[PDB]
Amino acid sequence: SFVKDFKPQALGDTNLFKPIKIGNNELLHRAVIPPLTRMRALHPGNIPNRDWAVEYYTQRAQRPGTMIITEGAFISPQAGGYDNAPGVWSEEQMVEWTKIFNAIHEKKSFVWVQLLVLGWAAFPDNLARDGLRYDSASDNVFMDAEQEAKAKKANNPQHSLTKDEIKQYIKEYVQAAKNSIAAGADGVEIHSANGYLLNQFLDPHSNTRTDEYGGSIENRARFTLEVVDALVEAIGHEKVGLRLSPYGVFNSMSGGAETGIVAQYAYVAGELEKRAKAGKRLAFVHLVEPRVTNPFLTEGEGEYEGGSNDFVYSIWKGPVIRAGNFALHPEVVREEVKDKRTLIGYGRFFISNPDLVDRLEKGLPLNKYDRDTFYQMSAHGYIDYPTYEEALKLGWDK
Ligand SMILES: Cc1cc2nc3c(=O)[nH]c(=O)nc-3n(C[C@H](O)[C@H](O)[C@H](O)COP(=O)(O)O)c2cc1C
Ligand SMILES: C=C(C)[C@@H]1CC=C(C)C(=O)C1
Ligand SMILES: [Cl-]
Ligand SMILES: [Mg+2]
Ligand SMILES: [Mg+2]
Ligand code: NA
Ligand code: NA
Repeated sequence: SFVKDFKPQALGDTNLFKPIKIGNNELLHRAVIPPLTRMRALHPGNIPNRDWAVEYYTQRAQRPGTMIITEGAFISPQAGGYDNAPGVWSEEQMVEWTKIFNAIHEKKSFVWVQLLVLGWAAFPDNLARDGLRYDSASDNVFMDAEQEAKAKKANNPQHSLTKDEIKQYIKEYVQAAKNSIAAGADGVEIHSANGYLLNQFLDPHSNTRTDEYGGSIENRARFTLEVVDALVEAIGHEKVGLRLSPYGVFNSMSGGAETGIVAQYAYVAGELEKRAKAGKRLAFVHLVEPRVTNPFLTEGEGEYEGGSNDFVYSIWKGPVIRAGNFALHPEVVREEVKDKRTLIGYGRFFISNPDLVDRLEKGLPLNKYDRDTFYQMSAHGYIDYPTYEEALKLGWDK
């Protein structure tokens, strides 16, 4: 069905439909597919889904010149811990990614691989089964009681990374980025948001370290910036973006309750701008809005009103992708895109609307999404959401 009560607005007369260059890519509009974990990768080996993933991405690439950021992809076994999320470390994985990238490119769209490292969000029992550590910044603060208990039961208690282990992750980020580019991706996005490992370092709740990787703003940002620098060196700043969620509370991050949170993220933005002014500007910064502090909650819930991401624009002078509850709020998008370096990520409604871009341009009804199949091992709720035309034929206008 279409979303009931939604009053669409045609956005074709806004900058959402003005072209913009991101990295090497000439986007034809500024509606971005943000990274969306869908859990269709197959076990063993975290293999992108051999049956459906090409079709899923092909569908969502259908509007020419669309920027697509992939679902988070694990950079190594140790970075993982969900059996049905894909990786980008193995030949068998890259065989499938190559097909996906080729398909997106045939539709004249673009694809950026999100590089994911889970830290304390991983399942410790999966990791123990595979002989892997359960990692985070610290060893004395835990995501939640259930995770702590799972880790203990698995004889895999949460481990605070050594500097050498941080370096090993950086090596893996580098190789994952290389793999991505070699397989044909247009770039990579470093996931430093939503309470995964890099965010666990950024945030003073989760990072209680007293070495150079914690205990101050500069130190908490060090790992994220080392990954940035390593990837810029390896594949070029024009092929690297960074995702941050300053106000996020998902995965037990602090959000606005931490009075130092804006300073922490301002520091990161500043360091990116410093690199940019010195000749190495990242392709983009991707921000999750305080509009959605937890993407597991229905649109409108978990909105933080005590903060704005606008501060980033005073600091970072490059492209900014913003995501969070924009599909149902064209009136907000209309205002935000008046800024000429702002792009809009649409997550949940890109799950349910493969032709979302057409619908945004033309002010069409949106397909209701089905949360229950966000993470399912099925084509259903993955590749069988209809285009607007197909929905009319199904009688959804009624
Ligand atoms: C099912 C689902 C999977 C997601 N997977 C990822 C992910 O892999 N990486 C990431 O950075 N964000 C992920 N997100 C967060 C989204 O990219 C996006 O920021 C969020 O859904 C808010 O935007 P929306 O209101 O347009 O959905 C996910 C969100 C959902 C609902
Ligand atoms: C629905 C979410 C909370 C997403 C699930 C997986 C990843 C990698 C996120 O960044 C958040
Ligand atoms: Cl799992
Ligand atoms: Mg210990
Ligand atoms: Mg159902
Ligand atoms: Na449906
Ligand atoms: Na099938």
